[PDB]
Amino acid sequence: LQDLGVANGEDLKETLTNCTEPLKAIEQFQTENGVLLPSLQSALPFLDLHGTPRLEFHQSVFDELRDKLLERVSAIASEGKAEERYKKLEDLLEKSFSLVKMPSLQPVVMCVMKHLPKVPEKKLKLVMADKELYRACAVEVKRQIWQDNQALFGDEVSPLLKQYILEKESALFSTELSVLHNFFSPSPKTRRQGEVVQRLTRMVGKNVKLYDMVLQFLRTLFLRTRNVHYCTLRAELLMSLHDLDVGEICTVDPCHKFTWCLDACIRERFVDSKRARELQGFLDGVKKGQEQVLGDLSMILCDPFAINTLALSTVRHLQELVGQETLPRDSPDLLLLLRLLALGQGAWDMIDSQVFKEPKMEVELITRFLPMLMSFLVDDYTFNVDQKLPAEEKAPVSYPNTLPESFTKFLQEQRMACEVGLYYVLHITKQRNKNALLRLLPGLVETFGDLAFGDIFLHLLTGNLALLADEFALEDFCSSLFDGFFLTASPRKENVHRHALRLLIHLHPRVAPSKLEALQKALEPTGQSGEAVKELYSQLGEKLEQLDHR
Amino acid sequence: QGIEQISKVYMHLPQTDNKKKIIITEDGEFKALQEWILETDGVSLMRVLSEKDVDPVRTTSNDIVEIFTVLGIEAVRKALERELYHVISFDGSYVN
Amino acid sequence: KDILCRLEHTTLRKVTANTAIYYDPNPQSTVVAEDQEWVNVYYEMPDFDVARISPWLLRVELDRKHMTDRKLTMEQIAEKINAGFGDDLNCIFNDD
Amino acid sequence: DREVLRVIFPTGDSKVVLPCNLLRMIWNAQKIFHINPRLPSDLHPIKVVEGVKELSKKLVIVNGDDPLSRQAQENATLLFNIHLRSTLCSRRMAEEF
Amino acid sequence: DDEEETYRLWKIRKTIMQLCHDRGYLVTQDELDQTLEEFKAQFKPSEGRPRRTDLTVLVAHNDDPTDQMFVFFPEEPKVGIKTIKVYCQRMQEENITRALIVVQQGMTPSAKQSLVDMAPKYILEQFLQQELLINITEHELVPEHVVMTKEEVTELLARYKLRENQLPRIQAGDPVARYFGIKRGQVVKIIRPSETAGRYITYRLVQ
Repeated sequence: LQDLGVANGEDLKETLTNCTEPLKAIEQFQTENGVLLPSLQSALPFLDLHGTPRLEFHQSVFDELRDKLLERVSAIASEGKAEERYKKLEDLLEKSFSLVKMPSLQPVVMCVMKHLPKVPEKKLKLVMADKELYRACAVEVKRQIWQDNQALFGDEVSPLLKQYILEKESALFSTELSVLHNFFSPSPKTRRQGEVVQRLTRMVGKNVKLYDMVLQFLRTLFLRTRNVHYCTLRAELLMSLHDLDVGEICTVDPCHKFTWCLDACIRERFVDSKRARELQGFLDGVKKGQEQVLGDLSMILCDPFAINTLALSTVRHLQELVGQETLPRDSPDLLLLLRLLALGQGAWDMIDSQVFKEPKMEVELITRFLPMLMSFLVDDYTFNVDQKLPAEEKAPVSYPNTLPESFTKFLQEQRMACEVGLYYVLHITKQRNKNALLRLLPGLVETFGDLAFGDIFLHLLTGNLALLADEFALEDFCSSLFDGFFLTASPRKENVHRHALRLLIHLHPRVAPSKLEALQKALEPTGQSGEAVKELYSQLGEKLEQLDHR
Repeated sequence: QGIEQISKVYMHLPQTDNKKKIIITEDGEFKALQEWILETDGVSLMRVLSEKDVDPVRTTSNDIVEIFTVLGIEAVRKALERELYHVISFDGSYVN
Repeated sequence: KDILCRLEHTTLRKVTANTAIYYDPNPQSTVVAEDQEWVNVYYEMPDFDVARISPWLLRVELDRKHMTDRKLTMEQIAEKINAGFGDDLNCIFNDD
Repeated sequence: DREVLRVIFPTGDSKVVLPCNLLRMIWNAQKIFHINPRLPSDLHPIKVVEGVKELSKKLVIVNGDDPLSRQAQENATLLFNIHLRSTLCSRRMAEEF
Repeated sequence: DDEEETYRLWKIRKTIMQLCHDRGYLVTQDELDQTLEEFKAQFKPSEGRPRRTDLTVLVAHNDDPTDQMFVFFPEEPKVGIKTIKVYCQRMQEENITRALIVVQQGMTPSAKQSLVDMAPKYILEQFLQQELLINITEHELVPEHVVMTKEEVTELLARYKLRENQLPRIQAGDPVARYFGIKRGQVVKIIRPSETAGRYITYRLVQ
């Protein structure tokens, strides 16, 4: 009250303390702190006679008049000539910030700061410093501190990004297998509905500096973690800015159109000719001098759902080349798919060091890998047809389960060949071509960069493995993937051991008794994984006791 | 222009409430709106139903075999019932 | 009424007043003096007449009344005829 | 029930053929027992509700207890049950009858 | 013409999504409420993009996800044998067993034999483009048709002490029968309003 020349409670007690006439002093204080209209000084005794104190009609008019004051704050933001209206709001700010400490004039001032593009930053500094103001402050106040200094932005995006990785890790490690659904079913717009990235969009609003801030912080963590989660969150933040139709980012960002195209690509999980032509022309707009966004552009492509999209697209192109009677050299869209996937996988390397070039594809990879895959499918369908014909021959034509060693060499040395082979295995697992499944599974003992042990592919292979549930009773079907493949890199990374343990946790009732017993004692925590394997092994032991009752 | 097997089309507002567009207003009361209808000679029900800006629900025919071919057996059941109810009740007589 | 015209079957004979098969061997010329003006308007640019067009001519008159009533214009009849017969018939029409 | 009638009778024709003339039976009940409509009645509304419920239980067109027979019973006597509940509602029973 | 063609294809799209919804196949609400301009934005087609291959769509069953359905759009006027073979090879590739194909204005009689003869291993149904321009099920005359599972048919025949041949019949070539894709032996429960009982439920055998 003293900030604008009015008394407080301590001054009241001074006015009472050491006074020969305290009652008249109290009446004088009441007169000095009343509502100053001439009709009230007579009506106050009269309304007091009713059993209604003066404070009660004060409370009613208090609610009414602050409602109108907030209404007029919004009005002067939207009403009056510009210099006069901003002068009025800034003057009212100077009047009102003395009572932001009081419980009345906080949100009024927060609206006033919401409607001014810039402020003297002392009050923004107090807003961040005080937790109550840090909560109740309007969105654009927080934007102004972030736009003036990055400290609070980092301080608040760090827990939100920690929570995003918590969600990613928890969802990727979850132990449900079904023909009904998997965890990759939601589209990127389905995943944007979570409040993390939407609130990040609110924190950024329509500001480009905060966009650069989130870009750099995701860049830093993507450079330290080697994990596609921050890439996905940039894509989600950009398309959530587009969900609000944020023109400040969408029209200026050269990446916005291309990510919008990729959104439809991921929604259908394929790059069809329309959006393929769109993305290909977008790539062909890359020319020397203005390639600076190639890092961000490929960094968008890293999303797990985008890897799913591109890899299943390549498998589909491989499979449709079979029926077309065409060599893989005559597949422009397939080359586009591989170009985009190679760019995206090389995105992180571009973040460490900007290397602008359209990569060239490996010779044996077009001329020797894909024709072998087409030959595998041709043999599969020849065997199927020979089965379906009436009386082909005794013991009809055995489908080659053989491994031409070039296929395994490309599964283990040529990254893009590795990933497309992984998703080839996944797709035949959906179609349950068992002979093809055990044709292409062996040779995965050696892999480039353990991409065959990544969380994405391992999750999806676990998701497909409930289709052939009874085969886990047979030791070989599980051993080909567990004793042959997982244990080659189970003790190397936590995700592999966790993936195997969740797969056995879900499908414990159907695995054979000694088989699951040996699997637990072999997939016991080996010493390269923390509380995750501890809780999964506790569940493994409890369900192994349950299996001992089976 | 036009669909074959349609030699004439008479346009009119029905003053009888049976063919009027009866709706239930927000108060819950029945209101019979006066709206234009077209009655033709010659029937091609699939084509006219496929037309644009045509009510595909209330549009019907007096030819029961057209109804059976285009809609089905329950539809032609209902249509036949309405048609012979109409030809009976035209003269004012009533039957159960 | 627009929808009524859209679905009621209209053939060419409904909108034609009469026709006449002239000869007119030189397509630049016309036997009818009134024809020659707008025929020359369509003949400063050659339209499939650089080679010898057939030296017969089929000239039809379309009733203004029925054309206005059915909301028909000059060009779309020619489009329909060309669709029906391809480019087997070269069709020209007077400006409205 | 009103919504069910609305979808069944989109034309709003209230005339319909049904077995028992409820209004005439109510009139006969009035004039057999010498009902004085000028005085308050001694009939509980709850008794009216339970009476119409147990009556509708007693009116059987298809008998049985499996879901199919019960659904057919409901559908066969749907319209008459609607008419009975509307006519013998406790409101009109306590006001006009 | 381009405008009427895009309107026609949007209307047909609305129709076969409503059809797939009625057959128990999972379709989201937005495609069921896909506006015409939404069809314009998602894909004018005058050889711009009437790629009828692109309008083809896959759908999955609500309770049987491995049970799925393709719908195809052949861009030739009368469907030939070889494009049918292309569709069955696609079906083999994706393991689908049900796939109804629309046709522009007709279907070759050779294809009429080539769809029925291979029917028992792969289910295919031919729809004229004119038929799917409207959804007949929304008409005022058709009552509500629902297919019965064999458990329900056994319960029905046990209730009334009936045999299947004693029920009234419905031809497999009926428009609503083809709409629901019901083979011979199925039973359809028809729910219709009645002016004497309010509601009436009858049962028709597909023969």
